[PDB]
Amino acid sequence: MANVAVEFLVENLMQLLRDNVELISGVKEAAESLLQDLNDFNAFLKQAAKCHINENEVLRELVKKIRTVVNSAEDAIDKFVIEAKLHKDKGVTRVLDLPHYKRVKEVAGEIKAIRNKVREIRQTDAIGLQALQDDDLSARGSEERKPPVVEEDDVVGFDEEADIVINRLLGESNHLEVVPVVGMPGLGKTTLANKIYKHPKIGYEFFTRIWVYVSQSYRRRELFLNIISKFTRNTKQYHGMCEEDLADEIQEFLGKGGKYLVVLDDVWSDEAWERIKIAFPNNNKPNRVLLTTRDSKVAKQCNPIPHDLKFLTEDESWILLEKKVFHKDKCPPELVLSGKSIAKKCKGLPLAIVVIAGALIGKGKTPREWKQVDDSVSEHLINRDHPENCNKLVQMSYDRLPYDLKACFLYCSAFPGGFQIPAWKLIRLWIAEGFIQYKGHLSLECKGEDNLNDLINRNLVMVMERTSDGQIKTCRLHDMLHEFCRQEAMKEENLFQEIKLGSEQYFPGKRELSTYRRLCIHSSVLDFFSTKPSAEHVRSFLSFSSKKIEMPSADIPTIPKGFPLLRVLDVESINFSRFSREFYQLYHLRYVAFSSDSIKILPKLMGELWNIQTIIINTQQRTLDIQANIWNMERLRHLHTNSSAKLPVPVAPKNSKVTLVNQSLQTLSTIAPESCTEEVFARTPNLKKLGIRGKISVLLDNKSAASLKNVKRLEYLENLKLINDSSIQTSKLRLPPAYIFPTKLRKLTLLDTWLEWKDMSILGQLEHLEVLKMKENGFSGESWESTGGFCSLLVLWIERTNLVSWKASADDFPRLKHLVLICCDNLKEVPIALADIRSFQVMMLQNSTKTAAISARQIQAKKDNQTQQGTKNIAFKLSIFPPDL
Amino acid sequence: MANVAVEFLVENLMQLLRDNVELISGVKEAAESLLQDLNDFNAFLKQAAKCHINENEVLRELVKKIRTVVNSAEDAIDKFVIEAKLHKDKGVTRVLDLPHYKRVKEVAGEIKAIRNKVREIRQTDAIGLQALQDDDLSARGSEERKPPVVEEDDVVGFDEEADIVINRLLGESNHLEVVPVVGMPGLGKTTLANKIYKHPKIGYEFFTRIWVYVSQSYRRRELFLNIISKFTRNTKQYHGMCEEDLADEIQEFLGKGGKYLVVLDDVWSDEAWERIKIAFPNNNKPNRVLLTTRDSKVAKQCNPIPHDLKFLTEDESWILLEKKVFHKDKCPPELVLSGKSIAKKCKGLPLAIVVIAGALIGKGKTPREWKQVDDSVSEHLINRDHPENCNKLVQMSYDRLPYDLKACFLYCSAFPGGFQIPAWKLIRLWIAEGFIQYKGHLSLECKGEDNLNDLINRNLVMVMERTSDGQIKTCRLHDMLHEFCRQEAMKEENLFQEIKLGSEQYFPGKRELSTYRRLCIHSSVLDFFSTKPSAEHVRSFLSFSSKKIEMPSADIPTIPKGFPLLRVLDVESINFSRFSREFYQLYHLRYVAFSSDSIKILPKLMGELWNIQTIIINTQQRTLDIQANIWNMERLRHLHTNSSAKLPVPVAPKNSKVTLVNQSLQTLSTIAPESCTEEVFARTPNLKKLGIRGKISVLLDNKSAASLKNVKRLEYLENLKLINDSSIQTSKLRLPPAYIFPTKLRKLTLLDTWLEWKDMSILGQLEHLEVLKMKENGFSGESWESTGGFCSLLVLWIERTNLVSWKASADDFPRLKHLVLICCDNLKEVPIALADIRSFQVMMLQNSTKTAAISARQIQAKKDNQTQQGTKNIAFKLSIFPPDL
Ligand SMILES: O=P(O)(O)O[C@H]1[C@H](OP(=O)(O)O)[C@@H](OP(=O)(O)O)[C@H](OP(=O)(O)O)[C@@H](OP(=O)(O)O)[C@H]1OP(=O)(O)O
Ligand SMILES: O=P(O)(O)O[C@H]1[C@H](OP(=O)(O)O)[C@H](OP(=O)(O)O)[C@@H](OP(=O)(O)O)[C@@H](OP(=O)(O)O)[C@H]1OP(=O)(O)O
Ligand SMILES: Nc1ncnc2c1ncn2[C@@H]1O[C@H](COP(=O)(O)OP(=O)(O)O)[C@@H](O)[C@H]1O
Ligand SMILES: Nc1ncnc2c1ncn2[C@@H]1O[C@H](COP(=O)(O)OP(=O)(O)O)[C@@H](O)[C@H]1O
Repeated sequence: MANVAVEFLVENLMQLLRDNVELISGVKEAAESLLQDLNDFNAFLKQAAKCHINENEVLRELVKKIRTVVNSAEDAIDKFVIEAKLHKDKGVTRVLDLPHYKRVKEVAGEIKAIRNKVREIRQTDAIGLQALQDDDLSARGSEERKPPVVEEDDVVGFDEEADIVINRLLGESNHLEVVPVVGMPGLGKTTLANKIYKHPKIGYEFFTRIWVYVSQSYRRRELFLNIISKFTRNTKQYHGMCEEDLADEIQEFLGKGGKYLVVLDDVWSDEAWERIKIAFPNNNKPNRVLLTTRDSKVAKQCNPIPHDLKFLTEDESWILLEKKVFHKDKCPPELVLSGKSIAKKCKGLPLAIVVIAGALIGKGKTPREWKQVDDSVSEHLINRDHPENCNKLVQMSYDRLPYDLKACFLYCSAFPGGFQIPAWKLIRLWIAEGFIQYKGHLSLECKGEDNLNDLINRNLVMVMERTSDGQIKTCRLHDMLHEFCRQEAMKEENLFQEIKLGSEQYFPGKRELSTYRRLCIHSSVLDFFSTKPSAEHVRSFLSFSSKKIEMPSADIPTIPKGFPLLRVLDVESINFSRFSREFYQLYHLRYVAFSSDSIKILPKLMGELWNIQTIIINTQQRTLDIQANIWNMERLRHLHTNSSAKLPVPVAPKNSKVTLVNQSLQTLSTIAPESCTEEVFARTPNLKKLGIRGKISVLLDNKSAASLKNVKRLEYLENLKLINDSSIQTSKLRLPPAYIFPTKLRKLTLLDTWLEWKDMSILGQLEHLEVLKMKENGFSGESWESTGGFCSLLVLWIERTNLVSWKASADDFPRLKHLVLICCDNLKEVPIALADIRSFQVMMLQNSTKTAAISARQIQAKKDNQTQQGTKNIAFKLSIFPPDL
Repeated sequence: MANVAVEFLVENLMQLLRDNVELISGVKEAAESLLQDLNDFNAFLKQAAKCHINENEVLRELVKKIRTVVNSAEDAIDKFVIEAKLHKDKGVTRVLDLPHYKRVKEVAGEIKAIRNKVREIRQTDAIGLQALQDDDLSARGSEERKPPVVEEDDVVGFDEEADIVINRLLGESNHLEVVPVVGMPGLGKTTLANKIYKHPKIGYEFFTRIWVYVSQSYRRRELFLNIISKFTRNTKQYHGMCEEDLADEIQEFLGKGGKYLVVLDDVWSDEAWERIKIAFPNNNKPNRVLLTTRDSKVAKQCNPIPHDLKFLTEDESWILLEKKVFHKDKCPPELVLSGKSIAKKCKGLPLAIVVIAGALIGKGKTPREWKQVDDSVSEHLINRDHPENCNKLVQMSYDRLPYDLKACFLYCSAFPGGFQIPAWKLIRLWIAEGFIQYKGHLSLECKGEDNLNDLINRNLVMVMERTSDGQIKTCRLHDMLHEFCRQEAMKEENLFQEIKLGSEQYFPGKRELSTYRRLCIHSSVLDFFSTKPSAEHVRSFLSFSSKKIEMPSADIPTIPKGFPLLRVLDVESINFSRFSREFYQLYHLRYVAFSSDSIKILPKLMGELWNIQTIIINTQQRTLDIQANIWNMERLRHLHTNSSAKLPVPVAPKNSKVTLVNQSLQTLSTIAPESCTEEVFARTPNLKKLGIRGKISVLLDNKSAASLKNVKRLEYLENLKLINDSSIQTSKLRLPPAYIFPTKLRKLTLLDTWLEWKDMSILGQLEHLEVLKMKENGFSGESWESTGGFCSLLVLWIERTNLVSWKASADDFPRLKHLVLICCDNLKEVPIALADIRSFQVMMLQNSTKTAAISARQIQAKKDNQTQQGTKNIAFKLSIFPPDL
């Protein structure tokens, strides 16, 4: 949406005027005129949005070029910014900088010419929104949206198919056979396969089960390395060996554990099936492979009897439609006729039903809205076979999105098709792109989380993973939606442009690269960098892939020189040996995601960049000394990393009344314990997620800075993580008193701490703690005797525990909702008083005593006894990794 | 041919028995058996070759499988060799190393099985040996072949096309037009193009001429950088510059220099011409482009008036065939009819005639052979349009070719098609693969050179550049011959397999890679080495790329582990930052060519590989401190490098009477002057080409080490090179007396020497020195006055000198034949006395004073009159750089 570009430019310009007079001292007047012009123009574009846009070209034509002048203004302004910073770099003390001052005055001439263009647009019409103001549509206030829990998990109308498939199971023993699930895109084949994968009979029958995603772009070795990843924790040996050895190892592993089931998802071509088939052992067992394909021919090749997936019936369609649109609540009678007509117009395609349900929830719940929806659906679903029917339906749903949401939804298409998107990264990207601007009380990250939740509610986005707490973790757009938004962003809005090379094609030339605004590459990135391409007007660079790629020491400086006006640099997949000096002249940089293996120091020159918000660094080093003055990059909102970052010692300038208090800071992922000192904590009042990695005993020790005591200061802290790297137990560690911890702390993690279970009472005292995950022998002992305290705790996560005996009362864990038991060989059995608690529903048993599993059956049995009685306690489901237990 | 494999196995086994008994001590008996049976198999194969194996099916089978046992015996014996050396590495001092001695003895059980399998078959060979020997053919001795000096430079019946083309040019001035050239493959279009590109009228009209090859698989940036390299020295900067901006610079450079002609060679597809035409400015000047293509459609697109090439007429065919077959000599009358009939049967295709001439040369000069050839060609040329007729003709020529030479043509195909093969590299490959076996007294390299000259004489291999002295420098296979050689070597004899991948295709799997003998990769290789491949029966790896590809720091150890039985490792085009341990365990290594940029120290462990002949290192460093005890690698025959290497100080073992005197050694290309010491020269008695790089002063200084004196010891030296890197003229340098230089010295080169033109008398005193090349101010001064001495000098080459006055008499340069005056911008004129030298044939004057060029034309006119005066004077040719002179 044009408003997004105009607003971003406006915000940048006001920030530039406020923060730095010198940068804009030269052209302050034209800049301010541009700022006022942009404000009024944004008002104009809003008025235009009020009237039908997709219908009238003339309103669109008036809109057209407002952006181009804005884009030119944005460009010219950025060019000026970099030029003036380069002037500073020269450090010329001359009053009249005879060299390059004329050039910067000519840049000021470009700025003035852009001012004249915007003035010309205002001249063509004093506003141009007279006709627009004449007609106003869709007048209404803004209401709230609700965070979604897992809803309508049950699949409407596909249970019979689940039973049919589960009947194909054990059709013939001692054999490997493939079951082809054939259906049109979005018909629910993947959902049906997922259902079959979670079915209790399937889980009980086959000891080992695997989920495998065979995209259209699968990569055999990557596919095999994943399958090997599940079975064995350490994969160092298998990395170095050939794909055929990988297949042989997979075959051995599958043969080890009795019988097995594997689901190959979205097998596009028969050849891929053939190539992948070699991994699975034909070990004379009743093993089965579930295959989800959209092509009939490939399904027939896999097996002459393909299980055709059937359409939903009208009753099923209406049930699904009302469930989706109204969630738990049922449909009001007055809307039932309209909803039934809409569902009957879906012909039984679940995706159509879900998309129209999203459209309905977006529009409202009035009879007129439903009548309009029914009319539009009838209009846009005359035909049946054409896949463009779903595109038209998606268009219908999309047009009703809020403008800011539309920009995020499109910016989702940019991530590779079929690639699961980290939610946190996606949020931080939007904040960098300026899509999301501070509104109301919610902080930007919170607003972005709300945006993603709304999109999930609309059914636009799918959730692939959910954290323990239930929050979304990884999102992937559906393929049809991904294609629709890809086309939209690439053509209609030119939000981003993607270079994907066919074999015969070649990289677009410099002239074409000049037009693109944002760049996303998923083909070979290295071949692109070999071309030495140059674009002055690419501000966003994105490359997402599974395989990590090195940067040849000759191609390193390609990026900063190729693009000098970068904001978003997402090169996480690209491994960098070092950084050229040209990187330290990307002043318009907001986001930096890069991976390195040798980088040990973050250099000082990184400090000079000022607009950066996020920083993500993957390095194999066990230490990452940060020498850049983070205390000066005021906009800094995150410093992510996985090493033991050692923050620089804060030092207030001897002759400054500026306090280096970065009020914007939110995260410090894995800073080193030595840095957990009073000053750094004092400098980050609003910190909201801390984590440490290194010698935790330094925190706990008195001699060092009493770091765990200093942690009391972060009044707002809500996520703590202690990681102990020392593989040597030099002594025992005793936590501090419960009052030292930040009051709001809601999520805590302990890894390799080896704490004494007598301290668990300390964590019990915490009032708000809601997610306690201790892993890698976080707490070491043999007898745990819970002493209550965890009033608010909702989930408990134990892994690699050497605990022999645990004793609990129903009062000890009142709110607990889910329990995870991993590598708990020592523990004999799980206290029954935990079975008493109603909240506790789901628990996972892995690598634990079979007696513990029988007592877990007893726990589920008490919950099932409540079920049989009808007494109301939250329903209970059991997961045990080894079925034998 | 099978004899080649058997002979190589026999030689390697004999060498293993002689040198190292411990490696063979385990299976000495099976080794000696194998040796005997292999000798008998070699004799049997020779006898079968005497007969026509193809004629009889029984024979085909009898020859078949003798090779398989030999290949099987090689694999087992090599595996034992490496395993036993690994045992030595273990250093298990136990009398019975029962653990893992039974593994190496498992390999030994394979060995013994093989020995028994050979004794079988030897028995099967015993039967029928008499039946084979009952028949024989082609009973004749071997005669001498002679060196291939340039001949038949003129092109038969093609001056009509040349004049037509030169007429087509200059049609429309102030405009840029491209003239198509069309015709079937091998029709001579490139020959005509090169003829035109050298015609004096062309060399007079257009100042700027450029010749460019456009393969089937060209790469635009590569050729643009090369085109720029013509006008300016360096290309490394533009390596950081985009293809389109490269094109802009090319256009500027080319437009600055008056008019221009450019020849694009072998254009295949329209898209390529479209993409490439950009660099040429249509700057409103009379400029032309000459493109050669085999397709009519591309030619028509480039211009509606393509120039069809004409077939050679029967008289033209006969004259060409006679010139090729009989060289300068005329045809004997008795063979005239057969020759005319054969030429008539070639239908005027120059390539067919050329290959037929090669075949006739191979057969001999008897009427029976000519009648047989006439019959055969009549047989194989009933059709005209079928391209396979030329394939049949080359097969006919090939059949008569000695198997040593036959092993080439097929190994020649390994180099990427269209690649310019460095002759020296090709010969050292030959030697390393073992295709050239000791037969007589000529040094191996000499035998290779004669093989290559014979290949050229039969016309199978076309030469591209000759060194100054005329010895070949760079050759290639013709396209038709290349496809014929590639198909044949891959299918019939399985000499090697190319891995190059097509679209929607995959790298062959480990099963396929188990049946390969040699790997040639000419396309993406980093992709191949990211597959983590594996093969045990691959002995050779060839990668003749275009760009220098780095090796990712994580993907380095793929080659040593992918192939542990390597001999030839030609990875010159792959930049390695370091070497893995698994590389040092490679023991079957003869040839090792590789590049680098940061490698400063050759590792010590690299000196353990006992079996290496060649070594090539294109390290960018200025210094390459060698620490491998080259003195210990008894088969070392070359140590090529480009930086200034520092050979380890020799130390005769304290307790061994074994002298570390290498007598195979031939070259120490670029050792450091510090390492031109007495001992380093005692240890290389048969050294035959030495070069130095560094501060030449330390040599010419007698206080440090009388090093240019020590050069006196190398009684056989025949190529010296003194390269000075010190850019600071600290002092003047004085050559030692002429009696110090080795007597046979036939080539000398001096760069940055800054010697006083007075010393030139010393170089005059040398009696055999035949080619003197002084580049980048070899001698410093302004007045040179010849005093004689250069009795045998044949080529004089001066580049980048400040010589002003040159004075000489005709008696100072009696034998001179070639004179090159490059970048002599201060010289005034050249002594006209040179006009009197009979041998003086060719002189080239580049970028020099116009007065010198006037004197050059005076010399040219004088020699014209001399030849006109009835004297049997050889033809003279004058090359002057700028057309105005
Ligand atoms: O053909 P090359 O193998 O490349 O070597 C010859 C020359 O030695 P010779 O004249 O005795 O053959 C130099 O020796 P090397 O460097 O190969 O050891 C070489 O020097 P540079 O490659 O460093 O330049 C030179 O190179 P170039 O062809 O570029 O002049 C080249 O000269 P010629 O081929 O004319 O003899
Ligand atoms: O398994 P991981 O991918 O490594 O993620 C877990 C954790 O997952 P859960 O929230 O589901 O327990 C969080 O991952 P995200 O959802 O943020 O992607 C995050 O920890 P927080 O919840 O505290 O943010 C992360 O971070 P870290 O590696 O710093 O602990 C932590 O990793 P671990 O599994 O290694 O603990
Ligand atoms: N019976 C069903 N109930 C709910 N959603 C369904 C059903 N069948 C298909 N779907 C669709 O599947 C989505 C989630 O599964 P998904 O992986 O997208 O499968 P598919 O795209 O094959 O339908 C739902 O949001 C909905 O759009
Ligand atoms: N009169 C001639 N005209 C053309 N080619 C000739 C002639 N005499 C000999 N030849 C040889 O025949 C071949 C002509 O085809 P060639 O130039 O190899 O193929 P292409 O033109 O496709 O590159 C060359 O080897 C050339 O030297």
